[PDB]
Amino acid sequence: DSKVGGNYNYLYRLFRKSNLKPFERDISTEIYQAGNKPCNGVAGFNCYFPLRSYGFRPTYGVGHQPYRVVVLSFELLHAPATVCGPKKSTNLVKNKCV
Amino acid sequence: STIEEQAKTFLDKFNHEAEDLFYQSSLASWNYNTNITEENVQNMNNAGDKWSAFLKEQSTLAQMYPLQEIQNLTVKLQLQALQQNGSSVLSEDKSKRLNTILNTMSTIYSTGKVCNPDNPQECLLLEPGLNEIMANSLDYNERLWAWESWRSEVGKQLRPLYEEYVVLKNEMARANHYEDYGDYWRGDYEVNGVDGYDYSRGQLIEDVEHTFEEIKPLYEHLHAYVRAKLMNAYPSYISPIGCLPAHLLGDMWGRFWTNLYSLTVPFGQKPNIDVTDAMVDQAWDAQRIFKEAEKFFVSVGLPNMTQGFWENSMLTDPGNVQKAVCHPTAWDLGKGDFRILMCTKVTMDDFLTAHHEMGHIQYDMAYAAQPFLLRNGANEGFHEAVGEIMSLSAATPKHLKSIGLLSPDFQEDNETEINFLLKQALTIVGTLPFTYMLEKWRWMVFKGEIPKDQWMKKWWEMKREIVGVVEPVPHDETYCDPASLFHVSNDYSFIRYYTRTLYQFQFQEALCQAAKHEGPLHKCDISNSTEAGQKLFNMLRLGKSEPWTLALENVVGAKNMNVRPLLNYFEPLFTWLKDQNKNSFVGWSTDWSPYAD
Ligand SMILES: *[C@@H]1O[C@H](CO)[C@@H](O[C@@H]2O[C@H](CO)[C@@H](O)[C@H](O)[C@H]2NC(C)=O)[C@H](O)[C@H]1NC(C)=O
Ligand SMILES: *[C@@H]1O[C@H](CO)[C@@H](O[C@@H]2O[C@H](CO)[C@@H](O)[C@H](O)[C@H]2NC(C)=O)[C@H](O)[C@H]1NC(C)=O
Ligand SMILES: *[C@@H]1O[C@H](CO)[C@@H](O[C@@H]2O[C@H](CO)[C@@H](O)[C@H](O)[C@H]2NC(C)=O)[C@H](O)[C@H]1NC(C)=O
Ligand SMILES: *[C@@H]1O[C@H](CO)[C@@H](O[C@@H]2O[C@H](CO)[C@@H](O)[C@H](O)[C@H]2NC(C)=O)[C@H](O)[C@H]1NC(C)=O
Ligand SMILES: *[C@@H]1O[C@H](CO)[C@@H](O[C@@H]2O[C@H](CO)[C@@H](O)[C@H](O)[C@H]2NC(C)=O)[C@H](O)[C@H]1NC(C)=O
Ligand SMILES: *[C@@H]1O[C@H](CO)[C@@H](O)[C@H](O)[C@H]1NC(C)=O
Repeated sequence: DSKVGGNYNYLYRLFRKSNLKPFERDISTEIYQAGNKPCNGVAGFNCYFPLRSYGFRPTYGVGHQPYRVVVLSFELLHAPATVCGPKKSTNLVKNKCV
Repeated sequence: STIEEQAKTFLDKFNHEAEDLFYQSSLASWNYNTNITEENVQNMNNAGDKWSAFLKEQSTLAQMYPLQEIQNLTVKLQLQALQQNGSSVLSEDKSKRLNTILNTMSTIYSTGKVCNPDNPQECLLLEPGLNEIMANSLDYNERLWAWESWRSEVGKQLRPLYEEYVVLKNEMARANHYEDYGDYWRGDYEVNGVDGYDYSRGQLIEDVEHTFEEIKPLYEHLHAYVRAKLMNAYPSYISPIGCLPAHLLGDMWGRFWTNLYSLTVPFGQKPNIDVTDAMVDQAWDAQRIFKEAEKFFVSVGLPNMTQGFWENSMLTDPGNVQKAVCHPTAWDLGKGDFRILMCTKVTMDDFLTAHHEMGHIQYDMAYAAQPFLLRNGANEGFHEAVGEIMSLSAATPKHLKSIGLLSPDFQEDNETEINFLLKQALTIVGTLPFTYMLEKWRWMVFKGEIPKDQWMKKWWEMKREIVGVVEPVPHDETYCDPASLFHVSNDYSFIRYYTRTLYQFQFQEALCQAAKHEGPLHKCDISNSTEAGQKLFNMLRLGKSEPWTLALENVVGAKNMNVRPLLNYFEPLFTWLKDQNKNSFVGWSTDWSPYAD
């Protein structure tokens, strides 16, 4: 995922009104407002964009190279039965008390 | 919007952008330095241009936040560092005039050409040969020529430019609520309102003039010894109650007396410690020496190398014709991407330089967590200070015979120890009078005490009074001798090389008093200890986030620089010099002249 000369595709928000809610999602691009004067959607003196980009390359140290993260989450609402683990087996002998 | 968040909330953005851009610029630069081509200069100049323009725009923007409504210390310090106008407070045409005068001064210094009176066709530059003539020749006439020439052709051109340079810099500094320029330099040691750790801009002069008073008892004896020894190579040229002629010290300006070791060795038939043939007889490459340095560093309790430093760094010069300036340097491109650029040879001197550079590498590894504007030493001095103690601790015979480069039965004696100690004190305590003299002279001429028709007379009476050296030829007021020193004609501060010499031995003693050492300090090692590593690392990781007078007190325990460790390091040499001068005359009389006889 790291290409020489900067790979500016992956963004990460670093300005927001208040912290998120668990498992919630926010994709807006409304210009932040830290001061007391309303912005009217123009960057500049106190009125910045909310999205930056990781510029991943190859000559970085550990702790700055791009890591890929996946998370699994289960939840058992009300279903009688659903996807379970895999089954296994043995054989099928005959004429024996088993 | 608490009148401050508006500051921090900015600070963040700035932080990020800054770091990023800077990195782009720096990679660009390392490139050009390791692979000299014609296009790479262009590939790096525009990166530096974009970086400078971005930083000056952020500096012009940061002004809108006043500096008294801030309450948190770190954000206030970051803003105070960024909010600096620097130049560009002047009239616009005067700014271009200042750039022209600076660049013309630098050029006239760089491309100086002096030519013999017997052969004016082909002649000598400064760097190739002039230093060699002033260092290795032995005849009074040739040395006097090589000395008077460079000050008669490069000292005469620089005065009418330095005159305007002084007043321009003063008018610059006088717009930022400062009263002269020297104060704008001393402003690096300033700390305001931290309830006891404060350090006024003035008290630096007080310390300096208060710590130079305890050095003279040793410097006087060293001067007496060096003089009574130089009275052998040039018979009947020096007086036993006089000073030294400037053109007999060992280089162009008399800054390092290290080249006097050939004339003033105490025991000229007992060679010092030197691992140079034992290395090559073991087939050591450039990889092995750096592996040794990393092993030593990890032995005390510091982290390994970042595993990105063994593939990117350039430890040996490129085989084919690949012009890359061979001058060791430790790069911190940021983002945890550290590198070392140096053209290592298989010599114990490069073996010590590797330690001295990995010192800076470790010091940069430590504070990589602070905000980007606080990624430096505590002040200008701590960097090379914390660097040099590694080289001072890796050159002792103990650490050598514990690595496989000295014969196990190598028995050291007091003769070799006095030899080594004089070789050290010819460089360490030799440069301090010159350094303090030059810095005080510059502060004086900047504050306006010295009228501009009394520069050279004052400079020479100072060289007569403080350091103990006298000019060989009179010089009227069409000259300027100090403008012939690289750190003067290029607008470089020159007090760090005086605070470093003290911080060095303070750190040495403070550290290896934890390694439970018992003998004299000049054999002391910091290997295999873990308390020493912790004591050092609890200061390495602060950066600028705390006032330097706390970075000290967390290592040695004092709140200022103290010269006592230095004298405690040289006590054996001093005990010897007190005996070898039973019959000479210590000190010097400022009345003698080399021409008034
Ligand atoms: C040093 O810089 C020069 C200038 O670009 C490099 O020379 C060319 O570099 C390009 C970059 O990919 C190559 O495609 C060419 O084949 C190179 N040509 C020649 C004649 O060198 C040079 O490669 C650089 N040196 C190193 C070690 O990277
Ligand atoms: C701004 O000041 C506050 C306190 O005035 C700092 O808060 C401390 O932050 C450190 C780590 O940065 C924590 O270990 C402490 O627990 C915090 N103190 C308290 C009382 O919670 C804050 O760090 C400062 N800002 C910056 C950027 O350093
Ligand atoms: C830095 O230079 C500026 C001039 O460019 C000085 O003047 C201030 O400029 C800012 C914005 O440019 C104004 O908001 C202030 O009102 C100006 N006057 C002040 C701050 O007294 C500024 O003073 C200089 N910085 C410092 C620390 O003196
Ligand atoms: C190095 O050590 C040796 C032995 O410890 C010193 O030799 C003695 O030095 C004292 C000092 O005056 C003399 O009185 C003795 O006569 C010496 N011993 C002999 C057997 O002659 C030696 O002096 C020390 N080096 C220096 C420079 O003092
Ligand atoms: C001090 O550090 C050295 C450096 O590793 C240690 O050296 C080892 O010493 C043992 C016995 O003295 C030898 O068998 C090893 O071969 C040495 N290692 C190397 C790499 O040379 C030494 O052990 C340390 N001191 C103590 C007390 O542990
Ligand atoms: C340092 O590197 C060596 C590789 O020789 C390894 O054995 C050691 O565990 C490393 N130590 C640390 C603290 O990473």
